[PDB]
Amino acid sequence: MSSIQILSTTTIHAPNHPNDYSIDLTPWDLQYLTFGINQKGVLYHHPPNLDTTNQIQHLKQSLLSTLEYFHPLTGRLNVTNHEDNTVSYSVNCNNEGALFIHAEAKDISVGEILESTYLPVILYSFFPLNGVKNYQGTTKPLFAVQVTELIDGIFIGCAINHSVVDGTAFWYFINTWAKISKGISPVPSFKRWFPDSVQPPIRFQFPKPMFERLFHFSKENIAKLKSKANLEAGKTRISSLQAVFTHIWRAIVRSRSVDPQEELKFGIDIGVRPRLTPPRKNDYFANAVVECAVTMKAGELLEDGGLGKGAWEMNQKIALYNDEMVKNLFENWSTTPSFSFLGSNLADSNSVMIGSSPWFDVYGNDFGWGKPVGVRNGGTNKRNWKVYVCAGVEEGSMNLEVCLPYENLEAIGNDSEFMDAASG
Ligand SMILES: [Mg+2]
Ligand SMILES: [Mg+2]
Repeated sequence: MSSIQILSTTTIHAPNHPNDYSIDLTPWDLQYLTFGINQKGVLYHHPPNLDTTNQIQHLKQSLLSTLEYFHPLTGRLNVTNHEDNTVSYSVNCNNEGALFIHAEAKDISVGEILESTYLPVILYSFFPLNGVKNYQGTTKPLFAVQVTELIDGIFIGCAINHSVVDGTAFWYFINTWAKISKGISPVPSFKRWFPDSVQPPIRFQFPKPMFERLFHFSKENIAKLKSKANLEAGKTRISSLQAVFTHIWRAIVRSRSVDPQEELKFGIDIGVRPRLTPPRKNDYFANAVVECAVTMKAGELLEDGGLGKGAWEMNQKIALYNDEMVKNLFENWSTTPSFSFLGSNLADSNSVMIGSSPWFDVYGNDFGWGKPVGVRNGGTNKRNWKVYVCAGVEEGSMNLEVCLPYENLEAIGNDSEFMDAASG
């Protein structure tokens, strides 16, 4: 039986922190107040020859210098009640503190995590601040790192309040922390983007078991799926990612053996950084993401050519999200607030959600002992019928974390059509 023990829990602060100051939140941040905390982690193998002397200490000290540039990670959220029955939220850069947890897991190895068909559930215990919802950030920490020691490696799992960063900002922080630990770079910015049509203090009103399998998509197989989708749909602008999304969508829906006339939903995150008044990079340390939903009937998706039809439907639905579509969602949010909710582990669902991105630099995170051999999103926001996409080790490849009931994943694993362009 895999188990985990906490070796030490300590509070950490940003060094050379100024006086207290506040940061205002956009609806991109506020929409996640009901969501679990954002969680991402990286797995490292320790070959017998590797020298890991002083590792935990160098990881912590390099983390302290990284926090010098990310003051909000040690603050707390600040809710301001309004006599309007409404609320507003800010980030108070407190230097109040973040968590640094040193832990150890027994009877679980790097190799087991890599080779097991289904993720050992103990790995979810590698992430700190589990279960926490993001509105609890007024008193609970906004940031925590857990370094868990395995018999043949370590796992570094982070948790950052999802109303503070999205995944793009999240992996920018990890990238930076790993740069510093290896042996500076431009300075990010937490100042939020506001159109002049909205005054910052935004006010609003408030409110079967899961298995996980990792399916690999080689560079070559992605190009195959991109071609097939464009060919079948008679198009050229169906992206690599849209073709993968539709390929896994077909496998999941096939495994449900549902009715061909069933109305389906496929939810995607739309990075909106290349649509701001001045464009920004992952240097923009905040949320800049909108949720879009692609609709389709099950028979349309599963019929021959449905790879092309589903992908083109994704293509066209995304295309609707230009600068003016996003600007109006932003300003209309106060009026009609939208929130990401968790829900629980349904035995069956017409909706599939996908998150993360293959453009995150997930393997370029050498702390001084090597690049990671694995990447995982945390378990707090994982439910059945959710998928997370990251790049794989191989250049141009992708890995899909697919969270579903055991028998669905088994079916998908036996699906001749799906496994023709996927392994694992
Ligand atoms: Mg836990
Ligand atoms: Mg990449």
